[PDB]
Amino acid sequence: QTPYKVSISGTTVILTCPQYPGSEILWQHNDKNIGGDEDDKNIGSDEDHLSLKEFSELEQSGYYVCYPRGSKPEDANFYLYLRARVCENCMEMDVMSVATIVIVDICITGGLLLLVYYWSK
Amino acid sequence: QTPYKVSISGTTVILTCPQYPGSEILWQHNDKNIGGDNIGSDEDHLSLKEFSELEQSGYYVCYPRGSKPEDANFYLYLRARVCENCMEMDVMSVATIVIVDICITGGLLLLVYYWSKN
Amino acid sequence: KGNHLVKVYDYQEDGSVLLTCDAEAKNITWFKDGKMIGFLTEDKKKWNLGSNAKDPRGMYQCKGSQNKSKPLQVYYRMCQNCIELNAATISGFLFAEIVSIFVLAVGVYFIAGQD
Amino acid sequence: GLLDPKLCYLLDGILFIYGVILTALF
Amino acid sequence: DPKLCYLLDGILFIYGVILTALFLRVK
Amino acid sequence: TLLLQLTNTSAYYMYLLLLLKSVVYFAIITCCLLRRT
Amino acid sequence: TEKVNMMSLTVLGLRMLFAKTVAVNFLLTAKLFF
Amino acid sequence: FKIPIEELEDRVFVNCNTSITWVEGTVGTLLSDITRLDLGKRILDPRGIYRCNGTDIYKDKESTVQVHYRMCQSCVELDPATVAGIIVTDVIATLLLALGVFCFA
Ligand SMILES: CC(C)CCC[C@@H](C)[C@H]1CC[C@H]2[C@@H]3CC=C4C[C@@H](O)CC[C@]4(C)[C@H]3CC[C@]12C
Repeated sequence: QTPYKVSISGTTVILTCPQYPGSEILWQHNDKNIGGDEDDKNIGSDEDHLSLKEFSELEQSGYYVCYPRGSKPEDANFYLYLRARVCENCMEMDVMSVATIVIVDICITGGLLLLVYYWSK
Repeated sequence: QTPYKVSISGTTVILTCPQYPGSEILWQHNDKNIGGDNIGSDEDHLSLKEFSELEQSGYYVCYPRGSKPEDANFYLYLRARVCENCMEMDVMSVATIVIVDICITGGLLLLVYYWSKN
Repeated sequence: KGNHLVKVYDYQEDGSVLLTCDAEAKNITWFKDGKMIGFLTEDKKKWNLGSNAKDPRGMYQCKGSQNKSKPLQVYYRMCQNCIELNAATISGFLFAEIVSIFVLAVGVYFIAGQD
Repeated sequence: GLLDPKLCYLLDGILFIYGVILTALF
Repeated sequence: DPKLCYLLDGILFIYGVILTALFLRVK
Repeated sequence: TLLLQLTNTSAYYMYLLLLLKSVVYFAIITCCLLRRT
Repeated sequence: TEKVNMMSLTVLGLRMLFAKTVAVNFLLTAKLFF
Repeated sequence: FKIPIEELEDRVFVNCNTSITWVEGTVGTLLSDITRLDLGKRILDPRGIYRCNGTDIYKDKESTVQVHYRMCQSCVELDPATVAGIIVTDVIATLLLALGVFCFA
């Protein structure tokens, strides 16, 4: 029931399977082991989540599953399929955000001006 | 040796490989031969207008006669998109514009200020 | 095949391009116009160039067990900096510049008064 | 992307307020 | 549309400057 | 979307130029004012 | 799309700062006249 | 049963051989067709949890997958070499405006 949580920031990507929060869980990518294989130390797993960098759209974006110790990947029926066009140091902001930042700029400059004017009597 | 020179002006592109005083010059793109009984291809002059990015890109060879298009020194990748009458500006351009703006505005403002002061 | 081992990697919708060559060797280095700037260690086979918006260029060479192979050069044009030069924007150029400098002159005229 | 709406009505909105306040005061 | 936006911005900016001048004169 | 980018960079250059001119006017204004006061 | 949007945001911010600077300069010129 | 996600040029689809049950997320437009769901346009950031059972030969085994697309056409590339400059010059501008207005009285 508890959906997976995905946080994409810059190029690093963090992937969590919150089904089992009281223990460690390995990870899979179309039943092929990834991360911490004595090589490519950039791509590695965590205690409870995933941590991947230099994300590619062509490769490494498929089906992911979180599985307990000694459990076949087909045991859990809650899979993972995500797509992402990772954009380094590059986030998404919608028009209300820029409107609010402009309004904040106006409010702060006007408040400062009014404060100095009133202070001068 | 010397890289192929390209000078894109407007929507028309230019390129040739003049590394020899006297030699035969050709042009190939994925081993095609077109021209000789759109694309401007002469015996020593190559050009192309309306340079569409999607349908006009890839590899280019300029190699004298007498062999296959597999012995020339190097290839050329020319993924280029061009608009209609859009000059591209760079570091030399901006500095000159800024300095000439300073000169013009300072001169005119000084002239009007001095004239107004009487 | 044809002493042209270098081959640009295509079919990438993202803002980055790659190149590769088919050669097996250990501790390979790269040449930029023949100078020592490039280096390749183990566990990596495809070298990365950069984004297509950075306007890369220059010569690139690959070699392996064979001797010094035959390089190639690339050229890019994606600018994201080109400006319009048609009559629809130079007129605005001149209007804005003239109006601003006229306002400037009016201000300095009034400034050149009380003193 | 955001296009004109983020840039058109934003500053024109506040400067229009500047004109309105100016007219009333004068 | 950006052309219209810039033109309107400039016209209203000049109007604002001239009206500031006129208001500051009448004070 | 190319036309939008071209107009955008043209406007950016316009406004950088206007900032430069406003800066020079501020410079002359403050020089004169600090001289008088 | 990514580069264009920052260009629009930057031009908007620069236009705002231009308006602020012109207000500053008007204020200074008015003060020197008083 | 791994549910396959097919993909056309500008249409995103989810296909499985039984009724697909919505619990959370976005469907786009309501679809009366059975054993198939249409999500929406590629550039729509479709988020959602979709659940459908197994097939006839694969009866009595559920299959739930989470689908997310991060293909953003409203995202902004953040360059630290410009925002710092613009914020510092805005700070200078407001400082000096405060100086000027303080000089007024
Ligand atoms: C756009 C900026 C750069 C310059 C514009 C010029 C402005 C600042 C100048 C031009 C003429 C000036 C006015 C000239 C005369 C007077 C009358 C005096 O009793 C009060 C100030 C007042 C009302 C001045 C205020 C400032 C003023 C309006």
